Amino acid sequence: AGFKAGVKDYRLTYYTPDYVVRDTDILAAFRMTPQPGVPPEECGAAVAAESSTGTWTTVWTDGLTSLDRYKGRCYDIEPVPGEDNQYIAYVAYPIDLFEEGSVTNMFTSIVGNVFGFKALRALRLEDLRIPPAYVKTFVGPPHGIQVERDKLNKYGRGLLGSTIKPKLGLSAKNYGRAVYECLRGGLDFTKDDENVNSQPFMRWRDRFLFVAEAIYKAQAETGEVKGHYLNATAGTCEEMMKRAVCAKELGVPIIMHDYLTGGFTANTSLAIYCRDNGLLLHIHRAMHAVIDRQRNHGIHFRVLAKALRMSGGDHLHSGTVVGKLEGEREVTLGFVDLMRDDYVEKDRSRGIYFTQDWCSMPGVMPVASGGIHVWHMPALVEIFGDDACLQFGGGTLGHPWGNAPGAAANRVALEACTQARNEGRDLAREGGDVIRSACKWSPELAAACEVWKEIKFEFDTIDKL
Amino acid sequence: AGAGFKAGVKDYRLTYYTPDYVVRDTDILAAFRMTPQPGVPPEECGAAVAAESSTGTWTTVWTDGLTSLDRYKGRCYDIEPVPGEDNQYIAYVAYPIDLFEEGSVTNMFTSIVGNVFGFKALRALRLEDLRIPPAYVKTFVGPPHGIQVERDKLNKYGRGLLGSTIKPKLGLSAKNYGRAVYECLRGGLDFTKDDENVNSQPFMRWRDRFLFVAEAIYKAQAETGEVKGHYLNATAGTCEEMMKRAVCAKELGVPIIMHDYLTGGFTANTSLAIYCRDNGLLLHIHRAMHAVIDRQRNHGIHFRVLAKALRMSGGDHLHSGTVVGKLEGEREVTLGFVDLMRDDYVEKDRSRGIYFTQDWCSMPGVMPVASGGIHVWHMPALVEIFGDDACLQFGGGTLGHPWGNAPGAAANRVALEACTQARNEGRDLAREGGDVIRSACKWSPELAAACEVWKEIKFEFDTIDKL
Amino acid sequence: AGAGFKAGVKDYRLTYYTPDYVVRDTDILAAFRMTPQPGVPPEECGAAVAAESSTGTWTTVWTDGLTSLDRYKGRCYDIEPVPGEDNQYIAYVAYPIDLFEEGSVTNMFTSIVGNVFGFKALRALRLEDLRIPPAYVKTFVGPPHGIQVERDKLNKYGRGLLGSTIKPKLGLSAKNYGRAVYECLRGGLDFTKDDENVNSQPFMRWRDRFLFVAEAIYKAQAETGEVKGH
Amino acid sequence: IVGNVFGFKALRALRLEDLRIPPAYVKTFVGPPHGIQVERDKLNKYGRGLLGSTIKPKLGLSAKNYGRAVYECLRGGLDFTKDDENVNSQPFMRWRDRFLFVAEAIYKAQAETGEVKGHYLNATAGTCEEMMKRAVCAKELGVPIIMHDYLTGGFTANTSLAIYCRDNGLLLHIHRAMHAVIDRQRNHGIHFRVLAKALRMSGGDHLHSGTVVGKLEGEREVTLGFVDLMRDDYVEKDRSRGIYFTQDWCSMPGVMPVASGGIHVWHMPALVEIFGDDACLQFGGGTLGHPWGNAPGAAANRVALEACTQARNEGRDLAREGGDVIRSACKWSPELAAACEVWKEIKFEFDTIDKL
Amino acid sequence: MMVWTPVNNKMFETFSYLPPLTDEQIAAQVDYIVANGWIPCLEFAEADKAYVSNESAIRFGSVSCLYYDNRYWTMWKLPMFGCRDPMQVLREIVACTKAFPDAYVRLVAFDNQKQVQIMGFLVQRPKTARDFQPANKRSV
Ligand SMILES: O=C(O)[C@@](O)(COP(=O)(O)O)[C@H](O)[C@H](O)COP(=O)(O)O
Ligand SMILES: O=C(O)[C@@](O)(COP(=O)(O)O)[C@H](O)[C@H](O)COP(=O)(O)O
Ligand SMILES: O=C(O)[C@@](O)(COP(=O)(O)O)[C@H](O)[C@H](O)COP(=O)(O)O
Ligand SMILES: [Mg+2]
Ligand SMILES: [Mg+2]
Ligand SMILES: [Mg+2]
Ligand SMILES: [Mg+2]
Repeated sequence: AGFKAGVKDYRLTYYTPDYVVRDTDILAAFRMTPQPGVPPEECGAAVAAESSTGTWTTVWTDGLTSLDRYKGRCYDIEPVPGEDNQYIAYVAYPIDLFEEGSVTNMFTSIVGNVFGFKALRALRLEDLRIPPAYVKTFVGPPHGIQVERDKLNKYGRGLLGSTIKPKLGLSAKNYGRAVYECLRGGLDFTKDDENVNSQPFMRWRDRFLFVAEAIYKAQAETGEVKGHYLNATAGTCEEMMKRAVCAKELGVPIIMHDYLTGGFTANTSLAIYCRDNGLLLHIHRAMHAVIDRQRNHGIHFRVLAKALRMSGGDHLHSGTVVGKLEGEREVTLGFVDLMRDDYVEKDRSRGIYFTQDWCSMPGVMPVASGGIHVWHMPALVEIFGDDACLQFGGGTLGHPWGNAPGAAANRVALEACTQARNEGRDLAREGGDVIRSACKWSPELAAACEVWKEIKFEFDTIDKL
Repeated sequence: AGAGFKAGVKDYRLTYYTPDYVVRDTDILAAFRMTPQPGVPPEECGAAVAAESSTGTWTTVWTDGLTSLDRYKGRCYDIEPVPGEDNQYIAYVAYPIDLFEEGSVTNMFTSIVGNVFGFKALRALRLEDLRIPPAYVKTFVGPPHGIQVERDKLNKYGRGLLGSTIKPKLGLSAKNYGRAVYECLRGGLDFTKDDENVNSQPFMRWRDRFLFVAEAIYKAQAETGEVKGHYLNATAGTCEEMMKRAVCAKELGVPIIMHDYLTGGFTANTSLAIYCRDNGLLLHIHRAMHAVIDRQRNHGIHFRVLAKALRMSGGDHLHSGTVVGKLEGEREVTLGFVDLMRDDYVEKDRSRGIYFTQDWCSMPGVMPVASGGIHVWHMPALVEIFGDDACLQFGGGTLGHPWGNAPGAAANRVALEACTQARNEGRDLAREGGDVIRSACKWSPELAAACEVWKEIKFEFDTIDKL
Repeated sequence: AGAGFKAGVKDYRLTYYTPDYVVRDTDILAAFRMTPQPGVPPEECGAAVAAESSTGTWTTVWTDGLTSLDRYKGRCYDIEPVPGEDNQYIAYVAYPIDLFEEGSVTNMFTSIVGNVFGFKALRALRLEDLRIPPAYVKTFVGPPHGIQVERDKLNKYGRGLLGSTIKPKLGLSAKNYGRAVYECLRGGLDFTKDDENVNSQPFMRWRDRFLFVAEAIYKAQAETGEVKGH
Repeated sequence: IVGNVFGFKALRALRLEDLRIPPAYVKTFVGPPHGIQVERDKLNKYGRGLLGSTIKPKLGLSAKNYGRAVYECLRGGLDFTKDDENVNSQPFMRWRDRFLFVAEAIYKAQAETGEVKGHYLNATAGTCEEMMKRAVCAKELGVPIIMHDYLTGGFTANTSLAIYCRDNGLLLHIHRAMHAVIDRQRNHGIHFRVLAKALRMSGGDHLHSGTVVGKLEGEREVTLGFVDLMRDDYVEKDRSRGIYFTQDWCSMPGVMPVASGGIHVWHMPALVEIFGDDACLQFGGGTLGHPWGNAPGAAANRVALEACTQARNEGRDLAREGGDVIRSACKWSPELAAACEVWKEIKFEFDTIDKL
Repeated sequence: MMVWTPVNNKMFETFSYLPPLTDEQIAAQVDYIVANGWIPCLEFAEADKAYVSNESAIRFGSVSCLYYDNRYWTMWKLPMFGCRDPMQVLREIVACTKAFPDAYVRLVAFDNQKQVQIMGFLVQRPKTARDFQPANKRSV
């Protein structure tokens, strides 16, 4: 076959419905909305082409290589029930297409250009199947759940944390004051708010120092290991590393990074630094909902969660289901298993399009945070189980008696629920009873129960299956 | 007693909705297109966005009393109803300059778009514009060189620059890459480029490519007598790898590298931009992933904001869309952000999607790059839309020429130079465009061959990202 | 025929005296107390100061045409007579923010006070004040800590800090320096200090001092229970 | 010596007039990176003053236009051009772009004329690290010379820069920006001769000395006094020139005086008479203000300098016959004549403030 | 299929891929300079200094990125500041090429608001230049 210049349909090369996928192929499930007059087959074939080897007209240089070996292949198109113009297109990518160890590269191919094509109205990436052969090329999480628990000496319950509030405006000294009072009352962790980096009102190194004082005071006072997620997120990789290094030199357990606003390139770098220096890495998902909120267009969070596990993180924010930020139950149980488990079977009722084998790559601790309080505890413990961190910012610093009683309230609640579940009680049915018995026993808890009794967040879900 | 601590939940509007607030000239301003859930007042929804992107949380905290919330709070100072929409509002928010880390686009994004897009209380949220005040602009290194300096270094004036992405995207060997590069450059293109996803892979490792490309660059430059370059991709999995790739380019003495700033990220990109400033490399920016964020009208972040963010973080070129090519970009929307990329001072103009007057306080301009699904017949329209201060890229439009890359390159170069000459002589390209191209296909065999292959090829679809 | 290049000397005031100029909020402003030579008008003298601290020299240069002098030039925009003085004026000068290297006080001083104080055409010149606009302030790292943070690190509130310079200024050994430091700090002072001219000298090398002082600081701190420094 | 005493309530004014630096203290200093003899040897330039020019306008020129102006100046007969004291790195022109374009210009001029060329690239910066970065780039470009503003940058940074220059073979041009804040008034401050001695100890290959005849103040006898202090090994007490102490430099290299500011072709005889050959004469406006451009401007100043040097060598008295030498030269050279015509009537004659 | 020749086919930036400019075409480009208020200027170079080269880099550490010799040409007189007469520009082209008949000569124009060269093309090449092809000998 010779070189013939000109435009032909993408489907002639890139739609391959009889293709048997290889166990080393990267698979992608795209929820696709074609323009009127564009066949599903041509639209799926265009997505496969422009995210792998092809462009809009035939190039002679294809003949110098083997297009069969390298091309992405749309190998299946599924109609969406309940939709007139939506399809799931399945694309298979040869493992040879991808830079080893680079989440950045994987994204650049799979979501690089195809979302801006005139020929489609909307596109969403729903899921990716990352084969063992590609997973193994990644360093992955610096520690993962088991190692984190072992280093912290914390077992048999969820971890408890808190974001210091107000988000911005507190001085370094006041920051450490707030931290000390939270930690000493029963919380395992406190954290820098995602947008607390280094600012006129509080420079990072002043914060780190005062916070280290607060960690050590609370640890000596309580006899339990404490930490505070010190934010290494910065404008440049060099600043980010400078902050990681200071944490290392203070001997503190844990730093944090905003992996989407900082980026995958900086995040992978940070995760390798943590691995080599023994720091835990908490990941904040700032910006994700810009990408993942709408059903018709973007990238589903489960894919952003897979990307983080490969890039590296010991904790990742998972949503609460019941709090101020959106997260449907079945969707959330789905990607939580993807974050924590070694092997997750295909399950479309939870949004899992592909069986995922993590090949012993460590699991990432889910963090439930945002608009949650004591009355949510039974529901949180029931959804997440022990291997989660539960964070209460307003739910601690909004306590009428201050940070330490607020921390003690949340710790009592969590331990009461844990004990009740261990005794065989069903938290889905008896959760209110567990909390009420505990508010009657503990004055700190009772004070929190009273303030937030009527507070619920119940709205129509946007990101529906 | 005065104002004490009262625990519990109150409306965000009590603190964060301030319709009488006069914005300061140092405030960062945001324009959000906001779709509230039923039963949520627009005022409360705007206040919630203001609060949760600045100082506030869901319940009252005692620690506010230790600081001055008046000084630090974000403020929803104006709410505009959207014409043609039942449940859409433009909410305007002002942020004190004190909230932001100097020189960090990462931090600006973390505050302004960090958590608010996922609030249960809204159905959709889109950031349409940002007013970056000079006081904040001045904290950024910004573009390594910018348009004037780039042109001065390359000694290229009086026309658009021409480029081409090597194809197929993936699967060529380093030696075949350099071969294709040399044939493109020698035919009259100023630049070639690595595809956005060409980094380092089993079929071609990066350092092999850099070496063969350097050979190709220098061969074409010696052959044509014109300065040539190839955007070698420094995009990588880690900052250390990325820097390794940039260092190799510096050591080869080649003019220009590239970075995918959204998939690599702002923290890596800013670092690479500073490296390029210190070592005299041009930095071409690819916007891979942008349409995941910026396609839909109801939700995300408009490209003009991602373009402003890039100008701050650092880049000598940024991809701008073609309008007429295979990828979406409405004419008026595009002319608006091109001005934001290139100009020192852009006045508010809603008919081009500019919500705020933007003063760049002499921060260098970024060269817009038009790329994707374009060919010779698009040339008049491109030159009319962009003018001389743009690079026009033809991947398929060069490597898809029936006679090969060098004739492909010469066809594109002849087209560009004919249009530029016609415009200079007072011809209107918006109307005489086809005549200019037809007279040129008749004179140049190379151009004629291109004209024949792509004559009927157009990309005309309903626009999604409408004003 | 438009504005071309005309070689030769003309008055500074033709370009650099702009009394109707409305200052921008990003301009750096300078207040100069100016004493002209006899026979030099205050307007010309203020214009010379503006010119030779910004873009101008003593004769017209052709290269002006390649750039925009309107955009870059310093501007004497106001001249105030000094009450009580026969031959003194406050000349006010505005400088575009583009003239200055970000984060460099050195560069700001080099333009504003670089050459103008030596001009034959003035008898005396004094820089009285500078208006540093927020847009320029924001380019500087500034103080490592500042008053609030200092007080927070030292845990000292409710009163002025107390210090003392060790005397005699020079001539004390490193050991006697730390001995004097310890005796001061233990009595109630928060800080002691090296005299400004105590660096490293034949009578006392610096590193010997730093060690003995550290000993002294830590002994007084243990003794009093209060944070001490030197 | 000057730390606190000038602020004492018990005095109304204080001025430091001179310092006697003893050989034993002089010997503790690295001093100038090269000094006059070594500079002339490296540049292969003998038997006349060096000629230079500051690029103008002071600020506002792009990096490309900067190098363009530099190339045109150097190709016409000037040995050096220079960054203005306040040209560092600015929004209109970043330093590393300027360094690169200036290198091109230097090498083009040197190839075109066959004479060694240089341009004092300004290393002055906000921090020591930035100052070093700029010095390192000049080193890596293989250019001959950088500059520093020693009073606005400061002695600590200057001494560091001088030591870098000694170890890497760069010449160091010192600009004295801010000196007149300190040294103008007779009653209070520090006399320039002390600032000049300080610079010779701190390190510099060139130092600005004033012109006597130009737009900036500098009395003749005062100037001759400190020029000897900059250049000579041994200078005897001489109060008629403001030298309060005999100064022995114990073989410390001498610093090349730079005469700059408001000077033009008609000043040439007086400049050659005051300074002799071991000086650099700089013409900013006097080159870039020539009606025909920089190269003809450079050629005009070079012709004037060479004519004066030749005349002096032949036994003519430049103090008495200076005007005759210049006129004979304007008649011969059209470039010179054009300069002679434009600035004929231009003089700077004012009452002196810093009197002995 | 025609083959673009790599032998003696050097180019000269803007407009060098078009048929050589007639005098009427040059006049039109000058009219465009004057209509836009740009500053005309002429530059020239001897044959050995006409094309970009690398010779100075022998003196360099690793700093050759975007450094080339021969970018700068020599300025003919001064830029024509304030010139609004196209005939005046054409007269300088004549005067310049007359003074340097064996030189390469290009017409450029500057925008002083952007502070950049805004246009430029070759108006003379020496008659001894053998390193270029006519339009119809560019491919074979
Ligand atoms: O800034 C905030 O709002 C929080 O600190 C919660 O504060 P409160 O505990 O006071 O609500 C968290 O960053 C969000 O929960 C992030 O959301 P997600 O975990 O969904 O990414
Ligand atoms: O991968 C591609 O498709 C391209 O190389 C174009 O190839 P062709 O020239 O062969 O079409 C560009 O990266 C896109 O133009 C990017 O889109 P945008 O500029 O909109 O960001
Ligand atoms: O900025 C200037 O004014 C100059 O460039 C002179 O320019 P012109 O040649 O155009 O006058 C010099 O820096 C001054 O001479 C310095 O004064 P001094 O040598 O006395 O320190
Ligand atoms: Mg937060
Ligand atoms: Mg591409
Ligand atoms: Mg003292
Ligand atoms: Mg100067």
